[PDB]
Amino acid sequence: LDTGSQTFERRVAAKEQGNPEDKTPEITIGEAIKKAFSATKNGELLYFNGIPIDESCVELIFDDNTSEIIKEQLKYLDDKKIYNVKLERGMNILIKVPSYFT
Amino acid sequence: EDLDTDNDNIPDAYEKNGYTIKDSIAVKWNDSFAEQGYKKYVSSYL
Ligand SMILES: [Ca+2]
Repeated sequence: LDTGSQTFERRVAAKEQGNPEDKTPEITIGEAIKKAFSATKNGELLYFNGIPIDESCVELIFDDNTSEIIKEQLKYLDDKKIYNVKLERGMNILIKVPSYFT
Repeated sequence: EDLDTDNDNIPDAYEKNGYTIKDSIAVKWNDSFAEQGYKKYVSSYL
């Protein structure tokens, strides 16, 4: 998470796919962003200290592989939000908070 | 009881015939859970 003046880096445990004996619980990208940064939940949106870090209020950056995974899983999903993909063990999500926002 | 010659928590008849690991316990290989993702290993029982 890059708020602009300070950066916060986190690792969140994700499950390995081709494995029956990997019982690491499943969470979405929104729940993982909420946990990793202890963000507050205002009704429906996700707030950092005093900044909105929801999917719309920030610019999301990924590498090629994470973007491809997120896209091909947005196809097979309804209610299409990036914060609903399921955090597949090797993602490189980079939230960037904008300078000015309305 | 099942025999374990090399003392590594896998019975002798499992290491020579086929086994897999379920819930951190070695179980005999039944062929029907190859589509649950479970792989079948063999190793030296000595
Ligand atoms: Ca043994």
